[PDB]
Amino acid sequence: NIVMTQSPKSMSMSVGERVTLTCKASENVVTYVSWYQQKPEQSPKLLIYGASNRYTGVPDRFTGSGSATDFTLTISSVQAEDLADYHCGQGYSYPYTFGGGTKLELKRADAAPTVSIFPPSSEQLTSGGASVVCFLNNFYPKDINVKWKIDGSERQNGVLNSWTDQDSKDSTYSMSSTLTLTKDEYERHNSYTCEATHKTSTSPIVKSFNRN
Amino acid sequence: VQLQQSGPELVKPGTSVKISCKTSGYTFTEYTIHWVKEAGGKSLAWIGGIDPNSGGTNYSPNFKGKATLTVDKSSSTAYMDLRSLSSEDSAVYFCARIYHYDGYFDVWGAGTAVTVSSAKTTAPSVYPLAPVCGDTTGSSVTLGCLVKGYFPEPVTLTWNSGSLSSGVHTFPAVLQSDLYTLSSSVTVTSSTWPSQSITCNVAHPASSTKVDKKIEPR
Repeated sequence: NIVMTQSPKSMSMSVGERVTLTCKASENVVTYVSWYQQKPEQSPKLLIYGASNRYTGVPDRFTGSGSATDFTLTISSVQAEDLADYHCGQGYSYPYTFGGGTKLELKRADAAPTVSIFPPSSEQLTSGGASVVCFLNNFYPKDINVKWKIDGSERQNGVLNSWTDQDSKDSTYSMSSTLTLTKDEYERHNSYTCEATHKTSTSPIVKSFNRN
Repeated sequence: VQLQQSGPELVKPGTSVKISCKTSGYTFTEYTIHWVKEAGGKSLAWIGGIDPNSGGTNYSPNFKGKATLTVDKSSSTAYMDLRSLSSEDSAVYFCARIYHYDGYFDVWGAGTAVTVSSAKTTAPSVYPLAPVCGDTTGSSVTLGCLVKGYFPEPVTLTWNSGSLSSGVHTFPAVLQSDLYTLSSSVTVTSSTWPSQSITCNVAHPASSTKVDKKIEPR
């Protein structure tokens, strides 16, 4: 078992900056090291093979170098679309192995979330349920917290959050928060509020509606 | 060159699943075909390879006796059987071609998502999310679609049948008590909606669900 140790685990780099990834083989693998780029929801795609050969269609900014046990991938001027998990592998000898991957994030200027709130659909209410949804869209950095309030009191239970992958064009994140109540609960209370706490503001960024 | 992989599978613990990789655009017997595992939030793990010409296989020691590779030369197709399945085996499985003996994976399949679970297949409810009632005064408007209470993954959401793609955020599904929930937002100019129609289209192939919910003003 040849161990490929890949560094760093993750990194965050601004557009235009030079990016360095390394891969260390536990024994001599000559030049039989390749790098793969894997964008969100996609298969890995070959970038570099034979340590230093760019594959067809791979832009000039990606270069590989190295031999024996030391291997490097460099992006000379990282672009927004380059966000991906990057993987090295050796195909010198069986069993074939891969490094642990590098999650490349794009660093950009802070952006405040834009918040939208949505009452339960009439369809869902007819069925006996009531979900209140809040989208927090296009913010940076990824760190964010949401607080739900019903008639001025915090509500912690029944909340399900989900974050998108970083956007490949504008380098932001978005987040969905869903508060699920029973229909009886929902028809009881009047004011529903989601409050986003993010670095871009010292106060919560809030959105609410009155059911009545 | 295409490696076309079979669709997603829900299988119960202890059973086996056999997934396929149908190749085209080259002579199947001339290249070894390999399989690679990727669990969600992990790195790649090589399972093994098979030479279709000779039938010769090489396996990772971690997948000896878990995976079995075969080919069908007549249909230019490679297969991987995975046995004694557990939730540890829930993952995306890629097939990939190695370029001759140069030890690099040049062509990859789209992957096959295998879910190993005792939980039962359930159709989603699909709910349109129109904005809060009343006058809006912003230049833009945001709509949503909520897809709740389904199993297993995947579902596919678009908006008007994929012709509306910019300004869309589709949030990864989250699992709670054996049921997934997923949502999607779409942001357009206020002069676009409600004057022009906007639909949510959801499919959940596992339950034969195909639903279109037009977003209507409250």
